[PDB]
Amino acid sequence: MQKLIEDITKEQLRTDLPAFRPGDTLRVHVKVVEGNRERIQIFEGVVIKRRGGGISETFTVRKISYGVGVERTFPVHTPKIAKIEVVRYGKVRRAKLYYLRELRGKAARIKEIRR
RNA sequence: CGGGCCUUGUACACACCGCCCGUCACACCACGAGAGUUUGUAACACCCGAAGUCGGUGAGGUAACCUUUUAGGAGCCAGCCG
Ligand SMILES: [Mg+2]
Ligand SMILES: [Mg+2]
Ligand SMILES: [Mg+2]
Repeated sequence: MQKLIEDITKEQLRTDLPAFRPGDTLRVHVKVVEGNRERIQIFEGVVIKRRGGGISETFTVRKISYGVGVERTFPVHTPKIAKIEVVRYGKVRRAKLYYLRELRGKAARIKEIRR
């Protein structure tokens, strides 16, 4: 990729994010604005993908909520995320965990790493 | 044709101008059948699997106790797994 696009966008890259990879469990603290009030909704879930480069990098987290799978895809460097905290590092064998979309319950379990 | 007497059969006794059977028509009621539709009951097979007990683990943590004292150790426990 152009150094020029890299240079224009460098200022908007967040530095405060922890290293995570697909299979890690995050709590993503999302700024939310229902009404005029501002509050933090937490989205806890498995990272199922992380694609793209630089300011365009996104990640997707998946949770089962009330018996329904939910995925939220965020720009890595969105200012709408207050913070990300890694709950547990998973042991997976690939970059994209789309096979989890078809699994529920015990079949959908990811082993932890001592990282 | 009307009547009299004996006898006999009779489901007749308003007493044969008696009684009475089945369809058909009409109304109402209950019931059966009926392409189906719908509601519920008790099971069964498989999938999934909470809580909890129990059994594994426990590289993590750990007032009481043993050895010793800045300690290991025992036992305990979170978590994990069945
Ligand atoms: Mg990548
Ligand atoms: Mg005479
Ligand atoms: Mg009927």
